[PDB]
Amino acid sequence: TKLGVHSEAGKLRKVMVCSPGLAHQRLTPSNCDELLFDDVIWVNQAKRDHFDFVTKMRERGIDVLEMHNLLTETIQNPEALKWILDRKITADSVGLGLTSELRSWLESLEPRKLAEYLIGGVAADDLPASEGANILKMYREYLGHFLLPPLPNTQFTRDTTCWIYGGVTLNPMYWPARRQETLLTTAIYKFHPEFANAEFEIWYGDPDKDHGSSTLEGGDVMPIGNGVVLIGMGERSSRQAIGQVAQSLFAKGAAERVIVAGLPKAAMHLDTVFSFCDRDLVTVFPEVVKEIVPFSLRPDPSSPYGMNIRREEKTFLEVVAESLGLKKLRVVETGGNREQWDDGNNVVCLEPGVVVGYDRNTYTNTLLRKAGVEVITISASELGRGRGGGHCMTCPIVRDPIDY
Amino acid sequence: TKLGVHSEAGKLRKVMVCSPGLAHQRLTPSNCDELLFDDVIWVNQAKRDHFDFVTKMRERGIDVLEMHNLLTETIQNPEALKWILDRKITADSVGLGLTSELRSWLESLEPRKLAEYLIGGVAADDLPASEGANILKMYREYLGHSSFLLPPLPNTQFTRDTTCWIYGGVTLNPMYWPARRQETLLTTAIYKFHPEFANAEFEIWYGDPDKDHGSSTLEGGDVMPIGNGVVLIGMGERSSRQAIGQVAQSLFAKGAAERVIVAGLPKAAMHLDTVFSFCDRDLVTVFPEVVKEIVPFSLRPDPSSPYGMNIRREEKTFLEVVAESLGLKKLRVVETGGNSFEREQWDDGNNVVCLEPGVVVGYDRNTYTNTLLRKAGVEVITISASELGRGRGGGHCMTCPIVRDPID
Amino acid sequence: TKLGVHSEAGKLRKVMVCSPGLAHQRLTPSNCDELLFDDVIWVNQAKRDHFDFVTKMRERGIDVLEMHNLLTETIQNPEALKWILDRKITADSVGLGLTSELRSWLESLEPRKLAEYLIGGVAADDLPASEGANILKMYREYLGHFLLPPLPNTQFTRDTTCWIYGGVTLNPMYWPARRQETLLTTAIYKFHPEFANAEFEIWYGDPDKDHGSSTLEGGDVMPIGNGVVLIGMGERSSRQAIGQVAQSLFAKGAAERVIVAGLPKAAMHLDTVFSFCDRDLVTVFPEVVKEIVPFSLRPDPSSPYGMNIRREEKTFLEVVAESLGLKKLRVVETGGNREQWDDGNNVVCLEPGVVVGYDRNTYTNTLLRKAGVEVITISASELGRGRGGGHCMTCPIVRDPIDY
Amino acid sequence: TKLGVHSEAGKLRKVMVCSPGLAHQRLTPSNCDELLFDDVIWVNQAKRDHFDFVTKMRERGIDVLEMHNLLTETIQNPEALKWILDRKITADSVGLGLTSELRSWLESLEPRKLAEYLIGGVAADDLPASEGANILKMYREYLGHSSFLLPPLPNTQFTRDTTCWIYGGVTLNPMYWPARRQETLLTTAIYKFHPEFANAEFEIWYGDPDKDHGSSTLEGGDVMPIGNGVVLIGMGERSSRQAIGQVAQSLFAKGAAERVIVAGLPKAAMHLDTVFSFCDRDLVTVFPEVVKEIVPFSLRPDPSSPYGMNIRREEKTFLEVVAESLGLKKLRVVETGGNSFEREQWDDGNNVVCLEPGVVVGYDRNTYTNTLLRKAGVEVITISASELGRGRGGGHCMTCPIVRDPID
Repeated sequence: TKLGVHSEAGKLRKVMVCSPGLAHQRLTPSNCDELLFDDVIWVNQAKRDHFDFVTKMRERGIDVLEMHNLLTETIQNPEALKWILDRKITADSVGLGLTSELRSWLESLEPRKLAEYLIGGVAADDLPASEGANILKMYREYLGHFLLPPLPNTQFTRDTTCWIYGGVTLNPMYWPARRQETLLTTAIYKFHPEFANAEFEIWYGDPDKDHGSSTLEGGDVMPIGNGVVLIGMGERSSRQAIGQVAQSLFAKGAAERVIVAGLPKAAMHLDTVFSFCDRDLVTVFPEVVKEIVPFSLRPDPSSPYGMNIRREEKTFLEVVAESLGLKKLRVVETGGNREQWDDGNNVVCLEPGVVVGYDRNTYTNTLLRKAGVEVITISASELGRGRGGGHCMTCPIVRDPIDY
Repeated sequence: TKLGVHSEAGKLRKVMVCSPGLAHQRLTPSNCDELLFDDVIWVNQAKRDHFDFVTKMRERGIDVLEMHNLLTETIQNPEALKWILDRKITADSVGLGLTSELRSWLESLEPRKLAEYLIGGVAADDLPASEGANILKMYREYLGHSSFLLPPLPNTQFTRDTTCWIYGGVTLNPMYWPARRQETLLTTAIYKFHPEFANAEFEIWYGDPDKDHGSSTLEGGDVMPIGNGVVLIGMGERSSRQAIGQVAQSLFAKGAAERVIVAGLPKAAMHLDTVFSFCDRDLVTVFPEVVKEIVPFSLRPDPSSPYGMNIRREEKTFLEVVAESLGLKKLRVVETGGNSFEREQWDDGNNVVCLEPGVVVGYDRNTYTNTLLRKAGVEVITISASELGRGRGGGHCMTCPIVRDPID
Repeated sequence: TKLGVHSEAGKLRKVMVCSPGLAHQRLTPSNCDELLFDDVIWVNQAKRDHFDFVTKMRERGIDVLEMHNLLTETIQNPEALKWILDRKITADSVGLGLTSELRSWLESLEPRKLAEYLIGGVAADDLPASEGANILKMYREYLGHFLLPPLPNTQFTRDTTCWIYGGVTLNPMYWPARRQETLLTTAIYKFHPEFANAEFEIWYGDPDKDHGSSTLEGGDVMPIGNGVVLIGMGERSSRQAIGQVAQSLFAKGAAERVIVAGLPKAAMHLDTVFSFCDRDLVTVFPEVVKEIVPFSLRPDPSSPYGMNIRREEKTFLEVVAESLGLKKLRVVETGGNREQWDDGNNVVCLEPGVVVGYDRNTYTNTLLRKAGVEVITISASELGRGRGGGHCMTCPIVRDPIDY
Repeated sequence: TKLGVHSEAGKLRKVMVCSPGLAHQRLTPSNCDELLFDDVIWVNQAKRDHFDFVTKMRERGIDVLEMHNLLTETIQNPEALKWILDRKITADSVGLGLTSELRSWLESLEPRKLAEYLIGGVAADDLPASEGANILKMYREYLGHSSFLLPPLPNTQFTRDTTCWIYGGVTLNPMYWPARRQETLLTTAIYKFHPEFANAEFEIWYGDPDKDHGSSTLEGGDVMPIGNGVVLIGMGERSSRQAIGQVAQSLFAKGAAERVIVAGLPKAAMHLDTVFSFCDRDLVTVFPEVVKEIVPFSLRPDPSSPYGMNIRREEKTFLEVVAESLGLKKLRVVETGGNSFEREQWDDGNNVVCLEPGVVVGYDRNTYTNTLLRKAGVEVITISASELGRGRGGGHCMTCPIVRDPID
């Protein structure tokens, strides 16, 4: 069937993931912050753990797309490579004296190796002996100063693109360095076979424009069903983006309502404090969720900009309940800073009441089980060494609707 | 005389500064960091000190242009306002439901008031009452969201940051923080439509507000046309190799320079003018800790190269290199800053701005360095640092030389 | 009359202050944090500003005691010097190979110079040529590593000792390095003429004991009158200290009630968010004060520990109002992160409606004036370059009561 | 055999470790920092890995003492419990209105449970209901105050920190953070009343829980009795000259050492064992960046001195000095850590604990360093670092050698 995500809990048929790899190999305690990644991880173990995650979904018949594979195949079309390289390798990003050598060398590589470098970055050392490479090597040695920076956050495929019903967003990331990730995913959606001939809409976003203060991040976006879309507004998703995203969905009739979850204020996305596990069940970080201010945004013909907004009176949990035609949501609280502390938010639902979470979250997983949910677990030693879990590491593409 | 800056110590004939103002009135201990500014300052007092600074240069014959004055004049030209608002007010910057009412209110303001708002930002409260404006207030009240439709630009006070005149050409610098590009947009509008500039002859070496410069960044404090065909450019956290190379290549292309000395700063973000400053023909202040570690690189034009230049690491200290580049046996050097060290109190006397050889404007508080500067032969005019130097300020950061005579 | 502080707004007759000096001269951007001081200041200007502050109170007949003078005179009694030096110079603080030279040299100095070193610290460089001094000089040069550390916070005389009615507390400071300040002030209260023969009680504290988790800081303590004492409980004043302080005051009948202002949670003392200006007027940082939880602590004969505690129902501002027999307090709000922002809290009251504040706080000072208060101002360029104002820089010793 | 540690690589005969436990169950992202611990760990898994660590040493004949076991045994002695509670429960530490009920509840517990609480802390909730306990809950609820009557001591896991056996004598270290002195109090109680110790012969070189040590601080990770009469002691943010001098003077007074090499760490707090570790007679791991900058100082006893010792800065590298002090031409060296640098992934293999010459216990994750250690001749037994090494851990920090044979 047609590409599209119709809820948070419906049967998952196709999802995109990206395994840890070269990017993470380039991590050092000293370059972590600038690479916008929490810490250094045991790469090979992380790979085995991500593989076990991938294997567990596949064994239940889910089609799991891995970003490195998709990129490797996209890149085999001369036009797609050209499209990425034209944007990725310029004087402004690489430098005058390196664009030509860097591109010639990249272009000579085998498909899979080239894809690993596009995601894992390129160091002066990878280049064949050259003056340019040499000057860079000097700045590193003499000044402590990558031609192409590694993109360790690709592992979190939820961040950069969002499938909302019969369409996708190409999210204008908060940190400029992360726009490199949205660039490669866009190349995939543009040129790859799984996408090029498939019907779907591009609701918002474009790697070729600036967006300025308009920013959107995957963790904040959820098409919950019933023509509704939840979008968290906080440190990473701005009102400027959300409005344009809503106007676009409305203009095409793709949605009836967009519920803006206003987060109070440490950057956090909606999915790190709120997640679905079943038709009427959710985990929650009580501390934030009870302070969320819900705003309803609806299509309005008598308005210049074509929509109107209303702050909702009830709590966010009541607003979401009613929007799904539910009397109330069953809620499992987690996080908070009872053997020990744990934060079981951010699990990824495979189908109603079937979830994948982390092994460490024993208390919370026990509550989810007691609440009727089957919890499949994977190791978090390296994958969840910092932020995000299953939800963060998956980008749903085809997920069936649920109901009223 | 033709626009252009030909040294660091020559006679300053014309300069741009910008007085602290509405932008600073909006500072708060909690929005400080996000507005890239060190701390809340007493604005009315800052203004009085800024005016004393301006008055002390003007009194000496120097033409001193106030950015607020220039901008108020500029925006009286309809095409220039439009050019500015087309780029500053959009659905991406302001939101779909605020663009028209905000643009209409601005265009209905008196020139002076309009210019104060362009530099000082616009809060939801400043608009005439309305639906769109009420929701922003609600975001600020119920969520604690910043209420600025148009963010304030308190850093405008440091006119040195966004544009550098290098020998009769200027650079419209691509700042490190995207927010600060809003300053360059306004300074560029002035250089473009204002009488003092639109009709003058000069080159635009590098830069452009309509383009995204990616990883190519350049900040004023790092640029120094020391003369004798040479240009010093610091390379550290704020000025990247990617920018420096294109600036040089552009300068070489028109023969405006013979050499670019890349001052390689090791590693807290700091510009060259923050640890190194000229006071006279052969005299400089220095923060030893950083300077003794700067790695120098000579960048010269070279026809036998695909990209037109060559680069050579220098084996002698950065100080010996600057010396040799200016035809001197040795630079006289005054040490300052230290965070450790002989003397009554710690102080940092770097960043004075030179008015003429041996005449400098400095801060009243740096009593030690100021007297070591006097003993070394310099007349030091002082201004109050209580508010202006409440952080990384300095007379050098607060001035953008437009016309400065050469030396020798 | 007898030493003692009977309110926050009564006529101030005797106060102790301490001018900026050698301690501040030893400040560098790199040693500020470890010296527990906010920033480097223009010492000579700070001195002129502190002098202008001192002069303004004296001109209104207030007896202003300056710590350097008191110390200089105390130190002229052989027994007082010995008492301080025995505690200040030990193997554990100075090192085995330096105690003897350091003490001999200090002991040879003239009274005033010796007092300046006891407060301003001693550097290896001040010592006469020696091997010891030399090894220290080596560690500084070769390793970036003061014999006696400077005490730049002495300028804030309110921090270390508190006069509560007919007695004083010798506060067990939070940061161990600051206990050096309480040591010198205790020597003054013990041996100096102004204190040695004066009648007063030592309610709590002792520089010769440990106190562990018991900590108290001046900014949190206020004897407001009517037998009541307000004591803020937050990051710097602990329940362990407050209880012992209350039990002592009760045991001597020095107070009828102690109102614990419970501060929510960046360390803050009560006086930085709450201050008196007149019999019924106070400035306030609304953000904190409205969240303060008031607890009343009273003498109770039927209890093992001799007191009982009750959380109060009403706001803290209503609780304080009633405890003074006032219908309500008039309140001037300030701070908050209207030309510009300012935080006018922490002014020091000289008499009802007569206050000393900082020149920069124009908005707030204007409100205080409109509220009937005469505001004398001093420069804050260096004195209030960071925390505290007039209140923080004064330690009241004799202040008359006010009324019902 | 007599208690005492005579080298870093000799055969380990007896060691103390402490398993993660209740203390860690109380960790939270917001109380982490205040409890001086890097992050929240999965406690049950940490315990399983700790046990694998313990089991791997025991299986080799090593007597491994578990601090929880030792403490449970100790407190069965009435005089030892009293000694401990007299010092741990007071009006200053717990508050006037909680001392008696808290002391009574503790004394009513079963030994094992009591010991878990002494190391793991006590929350208001653990007490039988009462007035005093309810007010603490109220402080925690209405004010967000920590609810710990007795703070937890998650750092107990690093038995290396609080006490060092140096040649048949031990140091009861005065920690940098006052909170951590509560660990030393408990370890001292064990060394004092426990059978394995009360009756053994050994010296107490330095330290004492009943005294305030002012600015004199010493941390385990900095101490290393490398043998041949020599002792290495790192001097940086955690071990001060004031302590080091008295430790040396005490060692010299009884002739337990001929020399103390002060390893001067430049300048993030770090102990010597964190950047430098022995693996064999002549082999050490090293974090170059720090090691190449350590300034060595030799401290020898000297009768012609008022304070009994002399100090001399060494002109050769710290590595050449350690070499010469052990009768070697050169130490074989394996580099690790770097935060920059040739190899598949970054790792830091410092802090392995040696069981015998060339036999070491390390972490599974440090694959690069581990194989460079094997190529250099070392058998590397590995344990899981997911929870235990979730920060500054390491096998060396997790062991407090009691009996270790000399080498040569």
